[PDB]
Amino acid sequence: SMSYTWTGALITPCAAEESKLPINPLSNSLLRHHNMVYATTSRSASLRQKKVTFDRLQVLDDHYRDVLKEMKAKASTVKAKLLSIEEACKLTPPHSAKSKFGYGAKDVRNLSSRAVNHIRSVWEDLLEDTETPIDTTIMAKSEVFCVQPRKPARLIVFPDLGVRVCEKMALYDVVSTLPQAVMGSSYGFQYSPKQRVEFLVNTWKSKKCPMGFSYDTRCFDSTVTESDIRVEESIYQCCDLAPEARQAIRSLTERLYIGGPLTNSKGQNCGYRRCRASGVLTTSCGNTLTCYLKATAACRAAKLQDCTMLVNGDDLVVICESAGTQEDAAALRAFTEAMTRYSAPPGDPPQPEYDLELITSCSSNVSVAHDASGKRVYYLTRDPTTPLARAAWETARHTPINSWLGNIIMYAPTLWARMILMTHFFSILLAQEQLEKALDCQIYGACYSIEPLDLPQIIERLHGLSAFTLHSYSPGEINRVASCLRKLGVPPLRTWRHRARSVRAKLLSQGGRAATCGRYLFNWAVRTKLKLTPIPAASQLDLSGWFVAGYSGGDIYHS
Ligand SMILES: Cc1ccc(S(=O)(=O)Nc2cc(Oc3ccccc3)ccc2C(=O)O)cc1
Repeated sequence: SMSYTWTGALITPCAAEESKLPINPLSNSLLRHHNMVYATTSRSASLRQKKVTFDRLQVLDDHYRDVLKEMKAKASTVKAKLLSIEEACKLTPPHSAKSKFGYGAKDVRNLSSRAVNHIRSVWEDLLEDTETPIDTTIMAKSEVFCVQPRKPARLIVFPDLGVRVCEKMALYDVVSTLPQAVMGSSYGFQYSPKQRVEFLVNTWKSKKCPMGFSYDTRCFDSTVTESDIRVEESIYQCCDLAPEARQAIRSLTERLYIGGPLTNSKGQNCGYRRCRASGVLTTSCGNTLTCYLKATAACRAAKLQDCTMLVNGDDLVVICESAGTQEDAAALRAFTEAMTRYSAPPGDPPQPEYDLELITSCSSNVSVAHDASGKRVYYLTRDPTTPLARAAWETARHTPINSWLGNIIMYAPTLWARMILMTHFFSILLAQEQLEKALDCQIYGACYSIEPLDLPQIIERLHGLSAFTLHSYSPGEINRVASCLRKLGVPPLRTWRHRARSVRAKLLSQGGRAATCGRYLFNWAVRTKLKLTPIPAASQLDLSGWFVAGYSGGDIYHS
């Protein structure tokens, strides 16, 4: 059926939308071509709607059913707990959209009488009503990019805060444990960026003659069918669940996940949805399962040999045994046809890759540099354009989420993050005197509050001490960065080194943790290096919960 139906009423903004980069003094030292940086607005909502609206086509076969059964089996071992209203409330971010029933985030987190009473009635209701389509709000997402040689805004659909908390109660544990129990080493969110690289590299080497590819499904969420969503629930239903939760899952499936009415910021009727909503708890888990499910079966239909999957929401990368160039290309083409029948048509057609570094999955790619010792070391990098366009924007305006702090944690090893992000942001903090101030940032969707002064410990635990000494990056990685800095108008190496060296001295003089950030973060800047020994604090970090599951659009905060 139609992924969407439109009444005519427009997708409205809930306040003035900023589309241009504010000519600012701190933004300019970072990037000069400020006219190349823009933020999507509801003004392009009509373009997106036209792209994500279509009639889906789905034909299921034996391979599909076979993989589903296999998945159902591993799911069968799972035992979901069910969170109490309190637990689910602690998971609610402080900046989470308030409810239309008289309360907001704060209240929820504070367990106020009015917050809990309503949330309880919404749950009681989920247990009693198994049919009434739950109302959702559709808004145009505001994201930052760099004009290309512009993207329409993304459309987000989320339910009320009351409903969001009940989802946590009945499905948090499910979406946190089932993917791994079901997909194994294929579930990409269980890995830290260093662990993701390792998995890719080890998998690449386990092949006599490796052949890999990334698969980009054209607007994946709209391709998800009502059938896919019930198949997804049937996987959840294999779990040992409390009666209240099993019913809650049954009700949420029919009343929210499979579809529902759409309302704009103005309380107007926008239309209907019959595909995946981006703003619910099961979106990441559901997408990962569905992509994995169809892909695994697509591989068997196409005769691809010994496939290894790595799934992250709707992002997928496969690595298998080559059967030669012709054969690989035909096999790949047969794969896309199987996927197209399973209702997951490609956006960018897929191309076979015989070199690990040229494979972009999760917007990233594996690459290689060298540690002080001269030894090779693989790390995860990515074109810096978007992270840089966003660093500029987050430097000019106050934003709930600091993508830059995220990008620095996830890409600490990369040449661009060490030379640009760390230098630009550490110098700024010093000036405003806020090196202590904790900042929120997201990792695989989950919200986290992080103290800038802890970056060193964080980086060593996640990437190893090498992230402080990598040098001699690849000629491929160097070009990409260079040609990007030119595009955006970012100062050259010399300028950043000079800036870094000053940021460093200023830090070292302060001593304490600041002295530590200086010593390790900017050791690449000075000639007279400093033996970088293991940071004590790092052996006392619990970064476990950081890499367990995906939560994008799931309204998750990890206090
Ligand atoms: C974090 C970082 C680490 C080492 C260095 S370096 O000055 O020791 N060497 C390099 C300096 C570069 O300068 C740039 C050239 C073009 C675009 C951006 C940077 C590029 C690559 C390397 C290297 O080690 O291979 C600079 C920044």
